[PDB]
Amino acid sequence: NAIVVDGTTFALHGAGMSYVFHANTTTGDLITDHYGASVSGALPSPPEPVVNGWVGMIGRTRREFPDQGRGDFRIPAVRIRQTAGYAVSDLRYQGHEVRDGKPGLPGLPATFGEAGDVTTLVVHLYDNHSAVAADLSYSVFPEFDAVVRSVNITNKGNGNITIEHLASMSVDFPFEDLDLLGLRGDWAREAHRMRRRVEYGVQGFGSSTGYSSHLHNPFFVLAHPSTTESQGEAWGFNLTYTGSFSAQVEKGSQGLTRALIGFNPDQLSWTLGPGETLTSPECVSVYSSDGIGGMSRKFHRLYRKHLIRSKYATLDRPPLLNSWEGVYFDYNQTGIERLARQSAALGIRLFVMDDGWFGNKYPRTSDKAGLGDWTPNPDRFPDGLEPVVERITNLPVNGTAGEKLRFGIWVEPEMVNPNSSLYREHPDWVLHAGSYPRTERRNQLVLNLALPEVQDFIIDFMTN
Amino acid sequence: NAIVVDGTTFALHGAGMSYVFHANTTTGDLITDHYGASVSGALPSPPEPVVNGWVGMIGRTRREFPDQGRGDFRIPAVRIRQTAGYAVSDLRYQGHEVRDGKPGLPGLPATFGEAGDVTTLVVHLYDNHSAVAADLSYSVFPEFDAVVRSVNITNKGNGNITIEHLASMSVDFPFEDLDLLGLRGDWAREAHRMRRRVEYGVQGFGSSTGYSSHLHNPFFVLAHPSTTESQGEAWGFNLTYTGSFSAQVEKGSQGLTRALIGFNPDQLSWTLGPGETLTSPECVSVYSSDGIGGMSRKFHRLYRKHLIRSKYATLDRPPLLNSWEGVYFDYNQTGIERLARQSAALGIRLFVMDDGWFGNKYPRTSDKAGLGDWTPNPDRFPDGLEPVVERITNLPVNGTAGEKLRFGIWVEPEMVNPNSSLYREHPDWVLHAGSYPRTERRNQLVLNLALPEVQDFIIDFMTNLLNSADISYVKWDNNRGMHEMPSTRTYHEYMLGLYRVLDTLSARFPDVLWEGCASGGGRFDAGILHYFPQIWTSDNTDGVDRITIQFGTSLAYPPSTMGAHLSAVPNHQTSRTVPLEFRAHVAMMGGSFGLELDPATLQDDPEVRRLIKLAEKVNPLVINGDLYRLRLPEESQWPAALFVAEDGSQAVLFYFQVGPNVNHAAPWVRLQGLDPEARYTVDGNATYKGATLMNLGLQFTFDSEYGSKVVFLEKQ
Amino acid sequence: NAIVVDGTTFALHGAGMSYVFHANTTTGDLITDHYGASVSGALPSPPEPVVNGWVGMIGRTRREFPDQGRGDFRIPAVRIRQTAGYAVSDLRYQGHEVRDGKPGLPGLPATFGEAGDVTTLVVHLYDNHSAVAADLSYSVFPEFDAVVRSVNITNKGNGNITIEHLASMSVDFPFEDLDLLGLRGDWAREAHRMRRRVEYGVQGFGSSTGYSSHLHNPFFVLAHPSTTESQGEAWGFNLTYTGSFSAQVEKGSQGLTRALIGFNPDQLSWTLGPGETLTSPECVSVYSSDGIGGMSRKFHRLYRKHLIRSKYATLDRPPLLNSWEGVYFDYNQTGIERLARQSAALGIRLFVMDDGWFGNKYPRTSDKAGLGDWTPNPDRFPDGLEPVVERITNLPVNGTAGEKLRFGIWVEPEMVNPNSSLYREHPDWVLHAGSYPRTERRNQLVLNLALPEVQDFIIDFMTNLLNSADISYVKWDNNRGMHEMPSTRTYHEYMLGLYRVLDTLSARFPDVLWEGCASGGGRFDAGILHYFPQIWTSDNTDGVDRITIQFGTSLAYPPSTMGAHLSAVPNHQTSRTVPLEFRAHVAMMGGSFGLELDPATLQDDPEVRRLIKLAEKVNPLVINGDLYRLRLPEESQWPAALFVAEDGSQAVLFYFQVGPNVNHAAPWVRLQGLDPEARYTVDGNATYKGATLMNLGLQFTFDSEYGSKVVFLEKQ
Repeated sequence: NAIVVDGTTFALHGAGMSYVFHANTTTGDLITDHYGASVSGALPSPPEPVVNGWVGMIGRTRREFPDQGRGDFRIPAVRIRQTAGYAVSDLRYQGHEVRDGKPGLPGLPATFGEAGDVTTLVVHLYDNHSAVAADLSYSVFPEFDAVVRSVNITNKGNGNITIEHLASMSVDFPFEDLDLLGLRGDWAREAHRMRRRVEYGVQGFGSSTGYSSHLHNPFFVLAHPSTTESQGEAWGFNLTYTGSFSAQVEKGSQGLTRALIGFNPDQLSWTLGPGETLTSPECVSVYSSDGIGGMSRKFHRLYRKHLIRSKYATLDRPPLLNSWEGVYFDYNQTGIERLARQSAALGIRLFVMDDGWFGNKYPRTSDKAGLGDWTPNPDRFPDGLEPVVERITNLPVNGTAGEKLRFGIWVEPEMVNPNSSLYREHPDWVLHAGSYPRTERRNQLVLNLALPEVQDFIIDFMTN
Repeated sequence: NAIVVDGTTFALHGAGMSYVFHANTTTGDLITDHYGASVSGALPSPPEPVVNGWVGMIGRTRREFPDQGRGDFRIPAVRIRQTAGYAVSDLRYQGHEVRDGKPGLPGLPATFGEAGDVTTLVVHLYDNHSAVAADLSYSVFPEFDAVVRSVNITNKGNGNITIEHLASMSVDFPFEDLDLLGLRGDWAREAHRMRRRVEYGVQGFGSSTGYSSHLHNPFFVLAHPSTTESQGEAWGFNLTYTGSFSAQVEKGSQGLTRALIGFNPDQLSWTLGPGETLTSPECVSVYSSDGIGGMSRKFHRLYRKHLIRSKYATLDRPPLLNSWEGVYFDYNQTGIERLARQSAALGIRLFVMDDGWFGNKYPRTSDKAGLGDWTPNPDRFPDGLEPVVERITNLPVNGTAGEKLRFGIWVEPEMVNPNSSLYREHPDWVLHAGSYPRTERRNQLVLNLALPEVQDFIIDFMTNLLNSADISYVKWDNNRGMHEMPSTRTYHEYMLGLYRVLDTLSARFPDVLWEGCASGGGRFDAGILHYFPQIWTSDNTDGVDRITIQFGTSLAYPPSTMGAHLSAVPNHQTSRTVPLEFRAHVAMMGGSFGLELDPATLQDDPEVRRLIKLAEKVNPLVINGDLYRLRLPEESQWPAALFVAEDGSQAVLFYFQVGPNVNHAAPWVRLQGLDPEARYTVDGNATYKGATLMNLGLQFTFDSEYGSKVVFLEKQ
Repeated sequence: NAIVVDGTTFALHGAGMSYVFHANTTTGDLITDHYGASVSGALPSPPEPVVNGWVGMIGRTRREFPDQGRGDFRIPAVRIRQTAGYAVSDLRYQGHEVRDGKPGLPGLPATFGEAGDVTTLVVHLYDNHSAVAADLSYSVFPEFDAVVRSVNITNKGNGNITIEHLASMSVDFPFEDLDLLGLRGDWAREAHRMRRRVEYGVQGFGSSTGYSSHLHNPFFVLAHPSTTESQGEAWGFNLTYTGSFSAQVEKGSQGLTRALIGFNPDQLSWTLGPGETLTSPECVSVYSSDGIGGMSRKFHRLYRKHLIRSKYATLDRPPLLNSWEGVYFDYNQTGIERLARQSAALGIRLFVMDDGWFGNKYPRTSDKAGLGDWTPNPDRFPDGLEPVVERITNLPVNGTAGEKLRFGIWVEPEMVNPNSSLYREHPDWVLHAGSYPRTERRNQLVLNLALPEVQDFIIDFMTNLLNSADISYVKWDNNRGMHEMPSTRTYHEYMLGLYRVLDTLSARFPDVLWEGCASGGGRFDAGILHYFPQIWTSDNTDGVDRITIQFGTSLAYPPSTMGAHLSAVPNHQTSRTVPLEFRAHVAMMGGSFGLELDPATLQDDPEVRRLIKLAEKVNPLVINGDLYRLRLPEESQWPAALFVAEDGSQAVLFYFQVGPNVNHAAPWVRLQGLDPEARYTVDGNATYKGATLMNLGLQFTFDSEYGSKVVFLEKQ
């Protein structure tokens, strides 16, 4: 009974959390009632607002999947360019289904769990004027007060449509005072905490780097100004995605706050042909009445049991020695085993050989060549890699009675130096735009993992 | 020597401002060196920054026209989807031209000036790989420390391109703590000052109504945290545009701050065919070292001298009576004449007949019909409008000897009710997207001013209206936003159409006083001030709230621009009751003072006639003076403002007490902008030296819930 | 004409300051009209307040010398228990005298000047019912916008009166937002800047130690919330006293703010028999409209010209080597000359022998014995102290060609070890309360300076010591506070005693360079500075913590007044390691630069010889220059100070980076105090206009954990 449907009302209940919305049977829109501590039974309904000026009733209600261009001037969760050129969208509730468990997300990483741990509600919207569908997914992990949201867009028409913006999650908050928290930084100073009051207008952060990046993390918290690590209410939002992203919080003119996280709309022009679907990454979201740290502890438990799928999620990690900062590029077979012996002598159980072991015709003796040529450097490893790894994995570890050293290695599979064999063979494998200069960073270009040729190259040399 | 070019270094020099950038002849990019107080001679160049991680050298420099997709991860000023489908851009410096004066802007309002007042630099950029050119315009009005910028994207290729984003202005600030001021509100509470600290990431605001809107004004100030109304450094930015807009301040990872204003990207997908050009609206930028108020005063003088082109920019506005809150929709000929007679007996020099006069088959007797049919309603005006305007304009004005009453009229041309004749004939004239429901707000739809047909419909019925009777005033209203649109292109084509209309009609009738309006200040922007010398500030006519609204609006726009009416109590929007003199003193800070009530409801005629003469006495100083916001309503319950003649001969002080002040000391209000060593006679009595009035001040006490004083200063 | 009298109105005018008050002809009380920027001519009079509740008129007025017990519930400036048992006081205005120049202060240090620089106004009050006279002095130094106040209470009646509280200065401020600033700390962390909003109620600080102390300095600034180092208005108050003090700022119920400083009332129960007088220490006040920095600069010049009376006030201080941190107690004759030889060979001009040279039967070989037996230890100096000092003052100084070393001694005359000859003979000489345990701190007791036997003992051992050898520098230390006192009167009597000793000794030896010390900045007040030109700023000699310590101290006292020594690393108080050039640069912002470390432990003899030369180059600008704190160490990790020569012709910029700044932009440091239209050469290379250096500034990057730069500017 983690999800309760009553007519057009939908309630997601957790141990200490409730998420309640409903379908407006006149307009068809999804309206949010409550997202916060547990409620149950009848809910007080908000007295209807008095409308004056330009902001009509759609601009005064809390909306689950808001569009722009029909009266709402607040930042939208979806923008769609219709085949006929309009950037209008009238998505109306059609029906829903609740299922125990949680289905997979096509091509994307996502939380998972069995019927006892998570329940899922899928809500279907349809725009009859343009033949576009949406599917909004809601998953409760009741033990962790987590709601996981994602949305599908389907083109059901005969022409192309373009998704110009699509948030994974869009919550509208009531008129309250809110603080916004996030992580900001750059190389060598990631994830510095930041905390600002939410103001009228837009505030947020995102990444344009193609990756979630050093600059802002795809994560933010809204909380009351008096919320600390152990007291007060907090709402966390996490996007399960490694690409670019946008996170926007906006206090509208009427005082309701909209929070939305997902794709970066500036790096999302997703043409959908007839029948095609675009799936958004999921956004995990957590409520806590026990401080910001209460919310963190819920994320940590959820991720370790329902996101991190490796068998090492709950296992002890072996103390390792990485050779990067101790030796940098300057080594060969001889130094790598000096390092490995001295590691085993100290009780270290895993030895990692970092950058600088690979390349042949253009060897990795610096920042400047070799990425792409993933065989050992013969100048540095005369008899290859495996004689060395076998000596290395035969060292006994000090103070262990039994155990042998384990061996690890460093790769950068998505990159390539212009100064490499790979780039000379396959210069069209790299990200580039026509004849625009192929700008470098640390003397490297990025491989195009949208190309199936590049993905199989990566899968094969890693497997080999 | 206001613009100075050495090598690739361009310097724009105002009186107490300087703007310096240069082209990097290795990358082709334009790099900002300085925007602030005056520099001259050689400038220190920054030591080269060490590069580590993903942020390359392009992410560490101050740029003037930054693109994204070649290494800079910060917000861009421009985004172009090229014909082949990339969103890459590499606009490299090509050359430049300096000329004295300022070219016009095609199809848009812009500041204007002559060779002495303004000098202009155009910088040419070109993208070799995609065949796209960008031309960046910089104009200096050195007297006002103002820098006016605008940009052109011309497609020189052979396929189409799409401008997905184009900022009018784009400045990169060095690493320093900054504060962002904006004006936010909604209907009946526009232009509320907000001040927040600039944080790593993005903050800003914009508009998606299709107009500049009540929600955010297209205006913002960057200031040091310590900057006040009279101390420290402020940088202002104002977009000269009545459409949607986007304003963004981003403190990037490296600590430099990017500020940019222009089109709302989300309502800008502008296809450029081979040989087509997109022209951004101008953004006006002001620097001050004398606080936020110094910044405002330069804006005010600039707009009054180089933007408001109407002959009324410096002329005084007649005290008027608007009929809306006194009578609403329930009237006919009989009542309008009643309001006009009582108007002239009180000394009012202009009578405005608001909503409710038009429509025939579908009369404008309510919110629900007649918008579109712009002929007088025969039920209410049986012999037409011209004989009533005739009898109204023969009424003599009390206490005047000679002058007769003038007549003005309300219109809302861009709108139509479905229950009207125009809509029944031309239902395709409205904004709409295919078969989607045509959503109403206050029962009306918006006409598509991108269609030349709709433009000429408006131009023609207004030309015919203004020639059909003795009309010397038009209030041009606009009571909703755009919802569904036939294409993203229509957002900005509507505005190009509206500007053709406003340009024709205001040039054609230069002797009409035109007042803009949009449920109040829903279109309160420099774009409308170019054609209209004044704008209805807000539908909130409550004395207490008009102090916050008028103070906030004056952050960007001159008090000469602000319409303000003494209204009836209890107030129809707040239900608050404020004494009559308080209410009047607040309205006298607007450039156009007036009454908006039934004069039958006011019973002290000598007091009202006494307040109207006071309004006429202070109106010249409000129109032509410099404003000093001595005390802000945000900071205290004793707001005060000072209007100083441009030449220092005279001043008027408005001083209010909002809350009651029970059993407590009153503050001292200290003036500014006077001559320290001059003598000033305060209200015909005592005589104080400027330094005394500025360093000690005056103290006022009240024993009332609301109090107010208008005090005059004459130099000697 | 700094002082103008018109009736019962008294105006003190400075360059940009005015202080105005009047005697009320009805109540006899002195009412404050204005303290701030210049006023002249007629002043506005505040409208009379409406009185309801318990606070009558006397509670709504700005009072110059307020009493409690007749209707004013705000904190009083004076409390007198009268002979008959009342604590009532009705001191009314009787008359006044104006006098050019400034009269001395009996037994207390005070600012000085002659008739051209300073004028004094004395206002005589009298209580008829109890026969008590009060005499309020006001002195203007017009060039420095400085008002100096003090008060005298004289008993004219037949019985005793007891003064229970007596402020040197009491000002009532009008209703307005105020911030309070002061310096708070402890041993090894003196003079940390704190800033707090003034609330309703009392806030302040003081000292209970019997000395002004490390915990709070007898100094505070009232400023507007928006006031910074370079903009806005600030009022400064500095008590010229080395004993205990109390500073209280009270925002009263009605909104007016009372600031007052003076004696600590809990250590002031001063019985006055018939005819006797109690004089308060002077309080210096400075108004500035150019920010808090502008106030400091006026304090610095005022104290350099009109308070520091030693001939070294504007002389340059010889680089010195102090033996303390290098050797502590473990040394004798041979170590002292190995130290002096090695010192001379580095270019050092003065060698100071610190703690550990004295005592005979109980020698000073540690913390635990000998203070009081002020003859050289014969174990350590077997031939006497004069053969050692003669050999030392013939060592020639490296890189000087000519000059011979100077020699200086450490003393701590107010203290005695129980383990000493002195205490065994005269145990009645220390401060104690009957049989109460005589608590030690650092194993010493405090000699009672209120005894004339004690004062003469000190005058004597010091006179005999300074006449035995060629000693031209004395460090006068004091390493604990007061605990048990024989009576409350003894706190103030002690200081009158200490001041007799400092006046006598400093006048008997005007060629000695005297340095105050008290475990560092434990007595860093204008009282000491009158007699000693410099003071040991802090025992914390770590480069990072000293940046904060020196920027805080400079808030009130000139940099020429601060001693700062380059110390060894790891630091003995913080365990921090910081680079040598960074330590040396922090120490050059002090007036008396030196080294406190074993000259062998330093490896780079050229680097420290280069640094000493740099120190002697910057010293004239630190001694005579004007301090501009450009960026505070409390605001960011890039603090920076600029020293501009009196005449504007040279300057030196100290710039620091405290943390590491990894992968981030660096700020720009903008200068101030320059001529905008002049050209300045920076470090002998690039030449810039003043406007550029002030409006755009310079930017430095570093790739270390700590960075520093010392940059010279020459006009033209």
